[PDB]
Amino acid sequence: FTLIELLIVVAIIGILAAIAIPQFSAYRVKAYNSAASSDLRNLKTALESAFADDQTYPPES
Amino acid sequence: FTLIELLIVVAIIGILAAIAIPQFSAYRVKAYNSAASSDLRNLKTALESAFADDQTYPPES
Amino acid sequence: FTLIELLIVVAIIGILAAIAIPQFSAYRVKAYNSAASSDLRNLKTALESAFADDQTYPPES
Amino acid sequence: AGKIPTTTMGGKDFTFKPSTNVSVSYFTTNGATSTAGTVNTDYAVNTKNSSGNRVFTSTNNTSNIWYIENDAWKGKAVSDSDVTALGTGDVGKSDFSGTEWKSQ
Amino acid sequence: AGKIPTTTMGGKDFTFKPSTNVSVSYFTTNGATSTAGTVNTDYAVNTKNSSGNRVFTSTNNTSNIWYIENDAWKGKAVSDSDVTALGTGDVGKSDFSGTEWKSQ
Amino acid sequence: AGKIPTTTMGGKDFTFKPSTNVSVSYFTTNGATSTAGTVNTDYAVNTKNSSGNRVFTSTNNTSNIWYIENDAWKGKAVSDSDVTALGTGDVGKSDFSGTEWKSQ
Repeated sequence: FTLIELLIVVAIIGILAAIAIPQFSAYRVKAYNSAASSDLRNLKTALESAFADDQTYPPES
Repeated sequence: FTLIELLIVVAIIGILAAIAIPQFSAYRVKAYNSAASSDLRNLKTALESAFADDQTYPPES
Repeated sequence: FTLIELLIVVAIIGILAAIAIPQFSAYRVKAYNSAASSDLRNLKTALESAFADDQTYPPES
Repeated sequence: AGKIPTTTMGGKDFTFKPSTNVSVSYFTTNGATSTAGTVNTDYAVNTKNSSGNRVFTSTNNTSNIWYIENDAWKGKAVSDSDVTALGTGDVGKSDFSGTEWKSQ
Repeated sequence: AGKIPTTTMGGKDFTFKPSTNVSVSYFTTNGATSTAGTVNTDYAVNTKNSSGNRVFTSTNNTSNIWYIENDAWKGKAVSDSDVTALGTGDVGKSDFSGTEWKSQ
Repeated sequence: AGKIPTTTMGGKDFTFKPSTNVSVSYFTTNGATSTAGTVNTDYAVNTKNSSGNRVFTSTNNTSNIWYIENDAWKGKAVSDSDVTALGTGDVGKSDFSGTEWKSQ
């Protein structure tokens, strides 16, 4: 509308364009880690189930 | 106010009307997908709970 | 874009910044507790296994 | 046939309802036949959000949740033929060759 | 004295290690004395997660696992005095009057 | 050699598949040798998410899951040498001195 109105908008667009976007890197690597430790604690039950069938842990591959 | 003032406003309204609005389509389809995979991983626990009651998965429908 | 548009955004950012974040303290202390009671109920089987080898519970340390 | 079970063979309610906008299809060895003396040893089950580009599926004797992610279908439910779902039969599928994938 | 046994009197390793962040304290009739001719007829043993508001304990001639659950201590281990653990002595305690409880 | 077992010595399928993006490496006394008369008394096994800064490992005669958490490697799998995994040999490792840790 008025030149002064178009001077507040550009003064607010500048504000709302920098709101300290956080580093969402550590908060995701923790999920990837806790998939692998879960997966290992599960894998152990398969190994120690298979031993109590065969008196041996499985052959590799 | 002055004709030159009404020539900057129209020169700024034209600017602030094209600020590269992004395609917010992929950023929403990911949410719809992660509802369905969550829902399936939950549905599996109901199936494999019901088996350990009845020695059978449920009848369909 | 328009000053009124930049008055709804600030009216929504204020909303979506206060959504009653819950106290996730009790819901985590329960996990720490149920690690220790599990660990004790397991430790008991080692003690009462070792007795049925040696006619004695183990020496401390 | 082919839909989420409403009741297990012991007569108890299946205690699970799907999300607001997700299609589900479920298949088992002996269909809908609640004959009080059969045993479904297996299931194959799949889901898609009506608005999603992914259909997700699992079977009885598999770990992981297997997807396809075809960008083509975006407004379908898993009842539609052109979704490449795991229908009746192929219900165990302990292995997958070249069609769907969740591994690396 | 007072810690989880590393070895039983027959010279064999105690084959049990505690969880990532749990304190343990263990007491028996004849302490650490591995004299190859004694018999510990009893034990009293307790655990707490360093970050937990519960200390859990059991003794030789008791069923159940008995807790206290004092919200006060939350960053202590069972080595600390202000935890109300079952120290040396009172090692059987086949009965409990009014201090700790797991029953209804 | 060195990968997750697909089958146990009694000829049965190992009934476990890993997560979507996790590398696994597994080692035992007698390697891949399915000679129908051997006994692997032990295993050493490790996992890492391809995108994770942690490798996790366990062996036959240990409680706990032991990690390293080196921020350096973040896009490796446990097949890579610069991960400090528990290779063939050192398969029991009932004790750990100063390399990896899960205790307090």
